[PDB]
Amino acid sequence: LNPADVLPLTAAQNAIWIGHQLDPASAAYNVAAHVGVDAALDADLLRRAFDITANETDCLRMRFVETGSAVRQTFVARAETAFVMRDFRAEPDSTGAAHAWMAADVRRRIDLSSGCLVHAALLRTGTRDYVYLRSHHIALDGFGLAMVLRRVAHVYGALVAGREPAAAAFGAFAEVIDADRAYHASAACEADRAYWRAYCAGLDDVPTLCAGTSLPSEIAVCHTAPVPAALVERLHDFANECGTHWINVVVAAFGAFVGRATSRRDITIGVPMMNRLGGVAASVPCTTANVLPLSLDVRPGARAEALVEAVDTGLAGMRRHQRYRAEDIRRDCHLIGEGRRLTGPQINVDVYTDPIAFGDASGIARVVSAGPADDVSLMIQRGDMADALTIVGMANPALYRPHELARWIERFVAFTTAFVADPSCPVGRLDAYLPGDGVEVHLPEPAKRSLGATLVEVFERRVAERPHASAVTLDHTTWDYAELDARANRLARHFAASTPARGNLRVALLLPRTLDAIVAILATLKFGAAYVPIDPDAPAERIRAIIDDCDAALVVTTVDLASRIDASGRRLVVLDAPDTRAAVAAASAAPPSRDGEGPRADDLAYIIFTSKPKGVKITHRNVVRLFEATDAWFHYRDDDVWTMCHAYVFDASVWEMWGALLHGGRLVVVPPETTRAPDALLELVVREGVTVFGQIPSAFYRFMEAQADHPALRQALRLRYQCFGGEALDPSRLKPWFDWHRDSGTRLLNMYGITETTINATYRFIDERDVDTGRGSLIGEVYADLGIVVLDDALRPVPAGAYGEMYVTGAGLAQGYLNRPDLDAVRFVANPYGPAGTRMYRSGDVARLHPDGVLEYVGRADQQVKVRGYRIELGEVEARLREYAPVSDAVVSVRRDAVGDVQLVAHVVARRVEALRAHLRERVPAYMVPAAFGTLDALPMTRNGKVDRKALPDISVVEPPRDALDERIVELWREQCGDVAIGIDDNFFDVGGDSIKAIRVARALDMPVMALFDAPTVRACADYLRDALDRTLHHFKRPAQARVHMVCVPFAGGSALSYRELARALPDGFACSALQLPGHDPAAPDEAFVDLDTTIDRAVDRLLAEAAAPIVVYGHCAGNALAVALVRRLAGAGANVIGLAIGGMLLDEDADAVLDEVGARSGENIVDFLRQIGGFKDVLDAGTLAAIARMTKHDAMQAATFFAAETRAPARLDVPLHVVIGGQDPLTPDYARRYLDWRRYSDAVELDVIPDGGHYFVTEHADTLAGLLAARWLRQALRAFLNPFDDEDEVHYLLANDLGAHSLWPAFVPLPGGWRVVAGPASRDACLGALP
Ligand SMILES: *P(=O)(O)OCC(C)(C)[C@@H](O)C(=O)NCCC(=O)NCCS
Ligand SMILES: N[C@H](C(=O)O)[C@H](O)Cc1ccc([N+](=O)[O-])cc1
Ligand SMILES: [Cl-]
Repeated sequence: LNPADVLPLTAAQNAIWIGHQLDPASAAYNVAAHVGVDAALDADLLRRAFDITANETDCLRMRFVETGSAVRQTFVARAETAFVMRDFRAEPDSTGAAHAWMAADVRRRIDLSSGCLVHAALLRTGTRDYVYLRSHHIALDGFGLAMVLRRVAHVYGALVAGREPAAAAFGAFAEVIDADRAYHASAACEADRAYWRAYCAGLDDVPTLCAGTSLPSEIAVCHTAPVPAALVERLHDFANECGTHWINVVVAAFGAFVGRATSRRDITIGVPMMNRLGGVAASVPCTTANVLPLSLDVRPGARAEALVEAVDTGLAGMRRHQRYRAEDIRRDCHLIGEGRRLTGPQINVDVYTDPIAFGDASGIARVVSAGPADDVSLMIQRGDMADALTIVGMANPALYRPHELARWIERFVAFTTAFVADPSCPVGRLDAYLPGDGVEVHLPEPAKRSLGATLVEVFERRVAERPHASAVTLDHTTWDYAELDARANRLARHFAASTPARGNLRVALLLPRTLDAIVAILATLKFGAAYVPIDPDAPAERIRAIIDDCDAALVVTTVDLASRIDASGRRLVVLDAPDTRAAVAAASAAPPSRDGEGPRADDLAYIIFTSKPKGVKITHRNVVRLFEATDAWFHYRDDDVWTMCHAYVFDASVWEMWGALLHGGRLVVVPPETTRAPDALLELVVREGVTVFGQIPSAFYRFMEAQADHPALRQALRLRYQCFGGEALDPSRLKPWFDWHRDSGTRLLNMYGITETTINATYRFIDERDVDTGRGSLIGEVYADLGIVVLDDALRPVPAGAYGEMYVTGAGLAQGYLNRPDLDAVRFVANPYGPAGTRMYRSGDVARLHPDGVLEYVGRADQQVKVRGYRIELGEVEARLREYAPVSDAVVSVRRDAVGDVQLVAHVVARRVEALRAHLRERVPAYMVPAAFGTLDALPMTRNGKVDRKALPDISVVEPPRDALDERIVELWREQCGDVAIGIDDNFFDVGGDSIKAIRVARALDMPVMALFDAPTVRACADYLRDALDRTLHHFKRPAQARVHMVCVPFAGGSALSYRELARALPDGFACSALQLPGHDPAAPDEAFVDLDTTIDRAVDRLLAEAAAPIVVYGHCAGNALAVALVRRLAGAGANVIGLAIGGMLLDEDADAVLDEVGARSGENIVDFLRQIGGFKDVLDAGTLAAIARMTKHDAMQAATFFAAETRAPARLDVPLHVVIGGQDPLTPDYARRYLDWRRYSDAVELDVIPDGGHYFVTEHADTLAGLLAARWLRQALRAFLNPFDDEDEVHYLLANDLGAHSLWPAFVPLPGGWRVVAGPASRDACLGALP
């Protein structure tokens, strides 16, 4: 008893239907294709064919209607055909007009209840006639269109010759529906289901070539690249070597290309599967297509032939299970929701290879739009000639500009060409990016300055010169250099009495911070030895272990601290012991150098330990090198006075020590008691007249808090420099500092370093400009004799603006780790960029390389965490919390929730909890918002002065509603989801929310449904309603980091939407709005035009409140009238208008005459002329063209009277004017001299030109325009860093240079110049097992 006349939708239909309702203004789900042929086709018989065939089908006889409260489809008495002929043979570019038409036609939405699914055409050009068909994706997919087109072709061919056409092979779509119902009740569905549930079990944050959230709801922007024959020939060769189709090689390359561009191992490619073979759908035009994940593991170590084989099998498994809807995979895996997705970029394995023959001439079937564009999609396509291939890029026009798309295709073709060169080559040797995309790196150059060889040579140099200059100060006591030198020389003779050992030795120091410790360092260095600091408060196990690890010849301590040392047999020197005190005083004060004994430059100086603990071996050369290479920018003065605020176990102390004593300055030992009390520190620094001052950023924040409460002192300062240490800066917190010392002359010096590169590797001067721009933590540029490269997980350089790990090549590299060669081998590694046997150092710190050459420090990758769905650096979040005014500093930790995965927790310190959340949700995404906070006096200081995250107090369901609005919504979600306790902040799709249930809600709330997908929390739902609620002014983007707000006035006949293509070609430095004149929406034409002064008046009111920045008004064609009238009426309103931009207009000599000319023409005449210069080319129906003609004359009459009224001596409005004319515009002739006629409105006018642009350049050339407008008036996501040197599963070489260093190296990377293989391919543990 099943009927024939009203049928349910298939599972494929039901999904297109939903997508069609999500943006009711969108044509995105239409489909279209054409067939070019060289022949003259009969127009009347061709529509007979379309109309015959359309009735031979079923899906094209359908109209759709809602019921069941689902959606049903009903047949129609007759198949409507919409057929048009258009002859472009009279335009100069006929072929480009035809493609222009087709691109416009496919952008007209279809009313599924209309019942009109067939819009066809015959488009005649000089070479080819194009047979064109569009429809809606619900009734046809790509392969269906081609079926219908082959049938039209057959019917046509018969009709010309008066033959009877052969019977249709088309089956009935009603038994496709039974089959679909059958399958979803079968076992195969529950098999296929669990195949994908497993296959996709891991998928999280699928990669894309651009970071994007919102679901694609718009037609693609295309680019078409021919493939060179040489490459086509090589794919078939490369394919036969691997035993597969050539099309699989291309999938493999494209998959490898995504991985190599994102530097990510987990790649998921969407593949449309035809899903027709094997069943009844083969013969029936319909939509069965399914876009499914292809997961590849793109290892930098993987050979090309291997990935091609992964594709071969992955697709094989896809084709087995392909009947299971990908939309249901996505619902099952909870990948529908906030920015979540199943498939990434797409490519097709189904190419239309069969020429379709209309009469005596064949053509190729080419597809204009198959669906909404998600990230990037490639479509393989053939040519009219045999063995010819072409790529068609298709992208989401919201995320990708047309030149950005062309670039990826250009990059890709070159990558493919390299990919098929050697099947045995690993992809990790291949670069996705082209040379133009890279940034020049600083190559190490020698430093032309010289001080000396060792530290003692250069220090002794300074005692000769100025022996009575002051050296060190502790509390009230001060010593000149000569006394300091003598005291050290005396203690260094005592060392030589107290051990027989000689050579480069190691002397452990357990000491308080006092002058004994300064003397003991110098003594150690004078004696030919290296100092090994230990903190007197260290745990006794660590003292024990350091001493044994360095095999101390001597241990130098005090009477009180000697009790912290075992009786192990080590020799001690106790400085404050009265007998030892005297034994040294009686010693000769002559230098050991006077006897010919001292360190060499390559001998060690100190060994500092990091966190088991690892010791770092530094040389005299390393340290003096630092200062030799920094004199250029830093300019060391002998009258500087430095500050030692940092423990001697931390290499800051080496910097702030030898900064004075190499150069002639006086060092101030700051007791640790006063360093942790920021007020007295400020007392002490001014009192003692300090110049150079080091601090760790978290400490400096506590320091300004003291500068606040004591203005007496802060204006008494005299600092040549203010320096920043081994954390990252958050310049946002520096606002109050420039409010004080902007004119003091004190610079701000930021220095990135790490203990393995000799204290510091980079410098930036922080000025008043870059505090509030917020470009991130900026570490500046590399020291002269160092170098830094930023590399991907394959050890290749990353392009401009991309994450990577920093590798420090240079001469500040430590000799290595103490007794850990295995660390020397995986940390200090062979250097491909540089001289033969040199080596590079893994920082493990993440960085971006910006195109100008500055480095942005992003964070240490060890500590990068992952919350639900997202990887986040804790340092970007700790910054977001310092923006909130009372927040001074903060720290974020992590903990494991209940019986759950992960959550964030923050500890903030005040200056002078729920208000923080509010400010935060307006700032950051919901995923960054810590779970719960805590109030703390200060932050746990670490032994070396950093934030101790291991001591933080541990501070251990979902949040309820707020106002009556919220609960009003919550019960509505239960209506759909049921009685499941939901939280205000919960996600709708995780709590049982269905894809359809979300339309029912956003209906009930009268809100766009895309809003809810992109943000499925009832908080965002409420906040959308109350915080938002006849719109005179249309906003495109109002970003937060916006300097300039561009308000745009449309041309004649245009709406505000004509600036959209500009608004998203404009950098995010700009905010862009357009004012919508009434009656100018061709969709709602039935309101009434208004005059100038009214529009201008109602546009200041909304615009004084809604302006996001200083305004720059843009005008085009007749909009320039309303533009100048705007800047003028703003200027008087007490508004921030800084300028005006004038497109496509020159002032007219006789304004009285244009006004008499315009009033004498019909709008229908004005528009027909604008259409011949290339306007309104996308308007294909007479009804809306009529509407536009009416607007056109209004806008023209209004502009003409305006410029007629105010004459040749206007009211001078006095701003700068940016005049932009297109060089092909017939309405701006003789522009070279005539632009100057705009001087009438102000003194400063400058011209820009777009030579190949015409009058409508604001649309066609928009990219070029934003380039101009930004010149004058003015990202991917965070990935996982998998370092190949740490990759257990790969194979490794162990290398050697001639001078005895060893390095681990991955097999897949080519060998560096000066390095030799000591151990054949093996595992990581094996290779490290082979070092002697
Ligand atoms: P809901 O879970 O159904 O999500 C809405 C959706 C728009 C994401 C979903 O309906 C969908 O993916 N529709 C697209 C259908 C489609 O594009 N078919 C073409 C396959 S070749
Ligand atoms: N190597 C250390 C680390 O590994 O974190 C720091 O980066 C070094 C440092 C340099 C300069 C200053 N300072 O204050 O001038 C403090 C700290
Ligand atoms: Cl290791």
